[PDB]
Amino acid sequence: CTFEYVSFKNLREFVFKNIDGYFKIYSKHTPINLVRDLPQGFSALEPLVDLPIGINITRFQTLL
Amino acid sequence: YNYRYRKPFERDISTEIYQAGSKPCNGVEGFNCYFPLQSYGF
Ligand SMILES: *[C@@H]1O[C@H](CO)[C@@H](O[C@@H]2O[C@H](CO)[C@@H](O)[C@H](O)[C@H]2NC(C)=O)[C@H](O)[C@H]1NC(C)=O
Repeated sequence: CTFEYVSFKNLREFVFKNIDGYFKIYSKHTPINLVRDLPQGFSALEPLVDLPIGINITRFQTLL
Repeated sequence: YNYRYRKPFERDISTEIYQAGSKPCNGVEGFNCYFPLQSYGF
């Protein structure tokens, strides 16, 4: 509780990784014209944030 | 006695007992079941 912070066509992609108590987030937002699957193609995610959480993670869940 | 102690830059404030042996201690203090924070005695 030591930390707090504030700041189908819409495909949003993210990467979440934890290293040395930092939580690193990368992202990419794009239009698509497809439904069942991720489009066959390429672009790179770019860094959003690098948060000093100091906390252990082994499980996660998504909020609808 | 206010100051207390038990990956890099980890912090771990969990209050669960040392299960210091095969016993499932269930929070009960006793032999092989010990409170997880010591203290200094300055
Ligand atoms: C991070 O959390 C995991 C549990 O989700 C910890 O892994 C357990 O560590 C204990 C240490 O006595 C082992 O008995 C368990 O078998 C481990 N469980 C699993 C699923 O691996 C891990 O030690 C935690 N790390 C920190 C630094 O808190």
